[PDB]
Amino acid sequence: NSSAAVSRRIASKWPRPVWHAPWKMYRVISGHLGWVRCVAVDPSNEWFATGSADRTIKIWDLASGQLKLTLTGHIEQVTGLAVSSRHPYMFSCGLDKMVKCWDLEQNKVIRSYHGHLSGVYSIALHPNLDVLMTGGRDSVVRVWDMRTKVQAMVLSGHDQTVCSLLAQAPDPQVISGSHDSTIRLWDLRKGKASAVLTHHKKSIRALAMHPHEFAFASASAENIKKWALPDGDFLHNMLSQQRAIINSMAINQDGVVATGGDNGSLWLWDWRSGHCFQQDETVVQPGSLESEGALYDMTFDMTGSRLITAEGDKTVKMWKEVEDATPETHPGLPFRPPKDIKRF
RNA sequence: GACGAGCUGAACGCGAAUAUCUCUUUCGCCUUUUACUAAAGAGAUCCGCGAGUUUUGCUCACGCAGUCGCAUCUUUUUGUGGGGCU
Repeated sequence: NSSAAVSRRIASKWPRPVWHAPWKMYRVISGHLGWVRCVAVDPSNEWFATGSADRTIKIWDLASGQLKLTLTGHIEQVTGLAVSSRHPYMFSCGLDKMVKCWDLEQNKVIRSYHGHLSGVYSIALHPNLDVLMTGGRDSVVRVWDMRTKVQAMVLSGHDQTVCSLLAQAPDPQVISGSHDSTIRLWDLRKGKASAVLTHHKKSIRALAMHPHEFAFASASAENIKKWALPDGDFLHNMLSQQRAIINSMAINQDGVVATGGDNGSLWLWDWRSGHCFQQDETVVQPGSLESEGALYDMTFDMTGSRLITAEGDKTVKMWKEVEDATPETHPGLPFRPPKDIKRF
């Protein structure tokens, strides 16, 4: 219609925020010797893996936070981690240009996916095919046969580092976000972008799918946008700006969107209304700089009740819902609908 | 109530012969990398191999044919007969 017309529609009909209980940080785990950069939860929900700048992958007990195992095989930072839901496999990528399949029955690297020309930044397992997708500084999403280690496909078109990656079973089966400020939705059968989304002004460092809805969120240093699938229809911006580079985004089944800032902020938003009900800043562990405070990864556990964050003060932090909270004792940041008339 | 030697196909399967490679680690050579050592594992490959009908190539061969739609003395096929009562 217009920006004015749509702004009046928006003042009338914006979905109100669903009340979400606040989250509190209940656990710091020290022990990585570099920035914790990636997290991944195992589908059983009993351990998580964190990769680091100290080049290791640590396996942690999800309920005690206990170091179960350290895995060394990367030469540089571990930048991405993906635990398979269908295979007893963990996948890691790293700044060493290397993608590794870890056999979790051996605790050993059994396959290596060779071919990234620069450091690898993002990883994604196809949820239904035995295929993995990695993006890196060579601006390219490399699509790998899990079994034969073969590079089945190269998704070309981005211009800078592919920083975020999504994989789903419906079309578009790969979503990438890049430092070139675009999101490509890919047709995995054709090897071609099915859509290029140019609404972001900064680089898209975080993508997240909605667990249940056909929609994803992308996050920049400037906005978190929400997009409808298959075609990547812009739904909306979050109703506030985390004034931070967002490194990580996780979405819950309750629709809690967690976004984690390069400055160590953690904002919790209502998916579906776009409204942030919580805003936190990290505390950095003793010794750290407060410059060294970013929030590089976050995942929810499989139930959605825990959020594990991988931080630049080299900690894993764990957050649980203060779910003994009720919309009366704990509403959080309160909502004013987007009443403005603005230009879009 | 009944008949193969040799080749390529079979699609399924590893008597006693065993070499190479890859990966993840440790160990030893030790300036580095190859090229190596010897331990732990996890994976491949090579060179070969057995049976089923597929026949190609016999240079062998066939049909009143080997087989068809237990044979009289006490224990078995040489029965103990005949009558008649409720």
